[PDB]
Amino acid sequence: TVLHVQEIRDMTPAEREAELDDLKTELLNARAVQAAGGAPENPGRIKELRKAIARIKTIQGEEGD
Amino acid sequence: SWDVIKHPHVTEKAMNDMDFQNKLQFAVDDRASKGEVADAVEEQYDVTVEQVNTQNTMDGEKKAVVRLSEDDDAQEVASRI
Amino acid sequence: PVYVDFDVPADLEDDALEALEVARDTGAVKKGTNETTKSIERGSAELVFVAEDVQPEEIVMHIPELADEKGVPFIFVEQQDDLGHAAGLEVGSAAAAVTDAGAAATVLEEIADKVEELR
Amino acid sequence: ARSAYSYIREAWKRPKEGQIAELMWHRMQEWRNEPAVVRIERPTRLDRARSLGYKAKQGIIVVRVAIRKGSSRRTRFNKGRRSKRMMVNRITRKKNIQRIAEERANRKFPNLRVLNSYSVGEDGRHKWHEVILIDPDHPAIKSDDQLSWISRTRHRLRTFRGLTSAGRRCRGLRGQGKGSEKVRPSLRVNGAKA
Amino acid sequence: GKKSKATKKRLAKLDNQNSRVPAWVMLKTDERNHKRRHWRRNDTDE
Amino acid sequence: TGAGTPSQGKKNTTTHTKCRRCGEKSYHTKKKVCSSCGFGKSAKRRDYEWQSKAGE
RNA sequence: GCUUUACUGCAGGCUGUCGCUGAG
RNA sequence: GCACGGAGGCGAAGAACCAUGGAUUUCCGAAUGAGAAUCUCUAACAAUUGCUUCGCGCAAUGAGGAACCCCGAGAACUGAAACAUCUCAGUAUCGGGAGGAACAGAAAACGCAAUGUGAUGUCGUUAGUAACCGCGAGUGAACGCGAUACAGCCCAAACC
Ligand SMILES: [Cl-]
Ligand SMILES: [Cl-]
Ligand SMILES: [K+]
Ligand SMILES: [Mg+2]
Ligand SMILES: [Mg+2]
Ligand SMILES: [Mg+2]
Ligand SMILES: [Mg+2]
Ligand SMILES: [Mg+2]
Ligand SMILES: [Mg+2]
Ligand SMILES: [Mg+2]
Ligand SMILES: [Mg+2]
Ligand SMILES: [Mg+2]
Ligand code: NA
Ligand code: NA
Ligand code: NA
Ligand code: NA
Ligand code: NA
Ligand code: NA
Ligand code: NA
Ligand code: NA
Ligand code: NA
Ligand code: NA
Ligand code: NA
Ligand code: NA
Repeated sequence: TVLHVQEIRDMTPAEREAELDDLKTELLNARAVQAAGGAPENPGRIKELRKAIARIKTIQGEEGD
Repeated sequence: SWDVIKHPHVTEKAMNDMDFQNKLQFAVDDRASKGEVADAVEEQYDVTVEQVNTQNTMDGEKKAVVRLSEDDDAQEVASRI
Repeated sequence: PVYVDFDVPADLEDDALEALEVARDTGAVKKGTNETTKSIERGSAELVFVAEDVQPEEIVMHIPELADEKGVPFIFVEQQDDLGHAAGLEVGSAAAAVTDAGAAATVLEEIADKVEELR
Repeated sequence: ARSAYSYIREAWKRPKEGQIAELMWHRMQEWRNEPAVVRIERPTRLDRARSLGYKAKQGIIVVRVAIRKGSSRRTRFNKGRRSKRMMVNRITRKKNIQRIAEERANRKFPNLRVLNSYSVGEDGRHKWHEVILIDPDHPAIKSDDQLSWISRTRHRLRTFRGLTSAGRRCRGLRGQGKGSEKVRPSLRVNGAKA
Repeated sequence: GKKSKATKKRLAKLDNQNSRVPAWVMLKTDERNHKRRHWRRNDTDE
Repeated sequence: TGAGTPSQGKKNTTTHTKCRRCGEKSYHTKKKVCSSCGFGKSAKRRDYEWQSKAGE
């Protein structure tokens, strides 16, 4: 959602990796908040974070990095 | 590719170790060695890992008790997540 | 071995091979057991060479007696690849037949004599 | 005129006569010391091989195989049997020794396929046959208009399905007329009666 | 007895399959765990 | 000693276990052979025609 | 299931012969 | 998703959903570096082969599949109102292997004997005929004919 395919392709191989490690971190922190029974959740995102990560990895493959 | 750290293992006991022994507890991938746990943890929170104790849990996952150096403060590293 | 009834001295073999080489250049030679066999049969053969390191021996066993009942002379060579090289081949050869020598009909004719004498 | 080959053939008509008789007496000694399946660089009976399909070409292999002589090596019954089936000594296998030899060779060369085979004699207890096998994957063979047919997928493991030379004869498929009622098109299709 | 890492993973799973169908699933399906296994009355594999 | 109930007491030996190949608790850990799929004995999978009625 | 000088066969043992197998 | 809750989210940046193609595709598994009840130990076509730059460099095999198919191994209950040959039956079952179909196949054929037919399967028939058989019980074709579909070729050798 907040991150579309065009925008991912408009990134440089280095921006995808930077964007990748960024999403992974948001995710890890979402899971930490979740692990702590934290309610300030928004389920639609922890799910989107996974998909966003998949898209970036998909593109990195298509582009050759 | 699998990641080393899965998420913070936050429970009463985990707190006592954090407040009283400067240790952080994590749920890690069971293919990960103490060494890999030590490194990963440092690179993710910018701290100095002094010791790591592991345990293969009856939940099917691995649990690591990571002790930080007197220079780092568990209570604080954990409070930002 | 089973088809070999006499031993040819190293030196004699050399003269023979030498003759064979000049035979391919000056005269005519047949390379290969099949082609050699037909010479002996057609009588166009003057001197036939037979290797002694042939396996299976079947491929050459007939040469001797066939040659005998056809008057054609024959000499033995130890190495199969030497006869092939001497015949001008990049590969070896189990048997060769000098079909009408060349600038060697002399040396040749004499090699036949030396052998007949070698019994 | 007679081909040189014709002489190898002539010799093998009577393997216990003349020169070949002495060669055999010689060879077997070394054979008896060899293994069950031995790849050999050249066919002992060149005329035969070539006649069967052999060519001095890449991907063409020849191998001598030893098989024991005699009837079936059979175990006596361990339960009830009517007299007719209590037999042991006189029972013989329905597959001839040359076919067994072809199968043993083929198993030694999993990638190759049997093309044909012929006999090279026997002593008091062995029987030797030379099997010609082919590499269906080697170009040179794939490109040979006389052997490429064996490259087809339909020919995978010919010997094991009796599509071989001796295979078809052993199956009673020689005759096209009288006698082949229970034979052609296949034994099994005929309820196994030939 | 001494269990291996794999054995432990399996016992872990079996214990997990041993939970009850969550309350919300009842409401979501407008209305039983047939794989309920007691440690005493039942026997696991291996 | 009765061959029944009293002889059932010594049964604390482990033999058949979850097989690595087929998943059945049929891997005989003493023999290292699966009685269900043939693992340890055969590369091919264990199967017989008598596992079903002759014409089926 | 068992027995035996029941009927009929089948392993096994002994023995002649042929092949392996040749010289005087 | 089945799955009708709660919360939250995605979709006109055209989502859901469908078709095709692509990406990802943990461990065990023919399982192949070695070992192991799905894990572990210190670069791997293990093993067997073909080719070979003789180096795993280039390749092959392995295992699966509802049955069908081909090649081997091969019972007994039963029937004969007992039973031995016979029968059940080349069945059940076992070993090996192929394909999308297998197998067979262009006559050392047939032999309505002919001045005739003309590769091979299969279907119908020939026929429960010929033939077998304690000539008991039982067993049991083929040529031909009518159809289906049709297709005929390559080596070895001679001579080079
Ligand atoms: Cl084959
Ligand atoms: Cl007719
Ligand atoms: K019977
Ligand atoms: Mg420990
Ligand atoms: Mg058929
Ligand atoms: Mg619990
Ligand atoms: Mg008892
Ligand atoms: Mg392994
Ligand atoms: Mg009866
Ligand atoms: Mg009667
Ligand atoms: Mg019958
Ligand atoms: Mg007829
Ligand atoms: Na967890
Ligand atoms: Na093979
Ligand atoms: Na028959
Ligand atoms: Na229990
Ligand atoms: Na009884
Ligand atoms: Na997939
Ligand atoms: Na391979
Ligand atoms: Na190699
Ligand atoms: Na009766
Ligand atoms: Na009775
Ligand atoms: Na009878
Ligand atoms: Na007619």
